[PDB]
Amino acid sequence: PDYHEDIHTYLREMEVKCKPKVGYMKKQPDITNSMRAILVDWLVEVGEEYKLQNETLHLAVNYIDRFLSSMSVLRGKLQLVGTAAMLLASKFEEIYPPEVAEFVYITDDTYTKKQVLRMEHLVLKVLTFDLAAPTVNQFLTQYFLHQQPANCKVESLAMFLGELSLIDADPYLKYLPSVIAGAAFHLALYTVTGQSWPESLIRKTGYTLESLKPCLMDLHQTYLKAPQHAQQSIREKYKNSKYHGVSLLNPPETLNL
Amino acid sequence: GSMENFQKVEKIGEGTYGVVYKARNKLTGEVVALKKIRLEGVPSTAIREISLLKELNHPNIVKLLDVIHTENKLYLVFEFLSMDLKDFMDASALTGIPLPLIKSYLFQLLQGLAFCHSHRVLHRDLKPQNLLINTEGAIKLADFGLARAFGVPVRTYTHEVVTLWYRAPEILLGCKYYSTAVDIWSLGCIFAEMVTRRALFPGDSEIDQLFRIFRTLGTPDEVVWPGVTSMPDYKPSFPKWARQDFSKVVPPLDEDGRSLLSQMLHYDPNKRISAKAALAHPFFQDVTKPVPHLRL
Ligand SMILES: Nc1ncnc2c1ncn2[C@@H]1O[C@H](COP(=O)(O)OP(=O)(O)OP(=O)(O)O)[C@@H](O)[C@H]1O
Ligand SMILES: [Mg+2]
Repeated sequence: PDYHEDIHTYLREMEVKCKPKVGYMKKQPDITNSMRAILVDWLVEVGEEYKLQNETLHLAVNYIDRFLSSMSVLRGKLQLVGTAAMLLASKFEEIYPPEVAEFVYITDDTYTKKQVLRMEHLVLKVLTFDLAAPTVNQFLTQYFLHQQPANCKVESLAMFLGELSLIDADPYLKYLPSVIAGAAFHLALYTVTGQSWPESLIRKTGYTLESLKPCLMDLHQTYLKAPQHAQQSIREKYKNSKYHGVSLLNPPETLNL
Repeated sequence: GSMENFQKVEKIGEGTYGVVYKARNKLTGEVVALKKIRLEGVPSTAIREISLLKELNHPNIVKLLDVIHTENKLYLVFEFLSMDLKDFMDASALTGIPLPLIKSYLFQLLQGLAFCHSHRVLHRDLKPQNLLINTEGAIKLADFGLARAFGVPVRTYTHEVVTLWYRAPEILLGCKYYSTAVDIWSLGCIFAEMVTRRALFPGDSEIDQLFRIFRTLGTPDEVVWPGVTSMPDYKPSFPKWARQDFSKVVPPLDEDGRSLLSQMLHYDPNKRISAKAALAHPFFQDVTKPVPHLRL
């Protein structure tokens, strides 16, 4: 209402300030995009197991990427970073976060409670306690208000596509959350209803299909290739009636862009 | 920023985390408030308080100056303010509070709150004990331990919220969604309390709270608040109190003050005035910022 525009403007400012370093993986001696993809897929599973909000998943990924933007991490410790990130995101975002004991349990006893808690402190120090990061999800829910009329399949499909983007650092680290959300919303709208990025959102965001095209071309390929991806937890998650079974929908063969 | 530079002066309050201390920076002379955390890991309340205060730099929001760590302690270093509004109202027991100061404080509280809301923060514990005043006439929102960053549109958040006397009817009736309007309700209760120096709705239970509100503003029906009779905790057996003369709610208020209070206490959160809109209310046409009339 009175604050929708102010909040959008503020989130557009903060997503630039909260953006991880695009080239960080090249600077990591021991970890790879593939290892990151495995971790994020596991976080999706953890989110499923404990019925966490999508927003929590998106925050944890932001924390991890920001952390890895300045901290070298060995492959054996990557899951510890992810576990602490998810614990922090849950404390920030959830009404009822899982207990620390529960995070210790889902590492399959790889780490101790002390390690998890010490890692929590380290992540907070590295991120300088700056946890209120904008996410793809936060932009998506704003964009959804521009539907004519509202369509649950569009919303769930946009969320699915936004989540798929979390898995693959190449190429998605180069795009801002507001842009990924724009691409996801357009692609979902087009798949379900045949409609396109609405003019009301051009007025809100300043983005056009032209400006969204590079991200949209990438997202379309990710969508087309999703059944073949090594990581499948997101596809499995979005089979659920909670998300209207949207991972069952067929992607469009072409976009006309 | 390290603990060796601070000299503790005296206890100035109690919260979660525990006791709050006044301290002095030995090198700069700056007087600060120190909030100490004993180290389930870092408390969610602390995580939210720190993360949100770091974004919220505004003259009417208490300033978080530093966070000092250790393995086992976490200190939050805040700007020091001399008194809270509750203690100020108690000090004004027989003088009353000058209208120019009530007006100034409300205007400043609305400014701080508008800033919070425009930065997607809900405070959720606005009460006089959490509003701090200084010797230069400022009032500032404090204690963000119960705050949260919200989304557009909101989803369902914690149902505990807001200390009972200041709790909005949409929380009391169990609505799945609440948003910025909950903070405006609290400020409306605080506005009334500045004028009368007694809580507007001093309930002891959720139902007592609701009935106190209903006896003051009338029991809401579908015309005044569409959807109310279908809310989870609405009961058809609720007494249907008439709405009294609104001028009797806070008798000293004049036309403009009454108008503003009535808009802050609208039942329907949609209709309830925003902090941003309230800044332009004619009640503030002559607003100034004088110092408090009493030694703090
Ligand atoms: N920056 C500050 N300067 C001066 N006093 C402060 C400051 N911060 C907090 N206090 C004092 O501490 C008191 C309570 O702390 P706070 O409101 O932060 O936590 P709380 O959990 O709400 O406490 P309680 O639950 O007892 O009301 C306030 O009434 C205030 O007088
Ligand atoms: Mg590498």
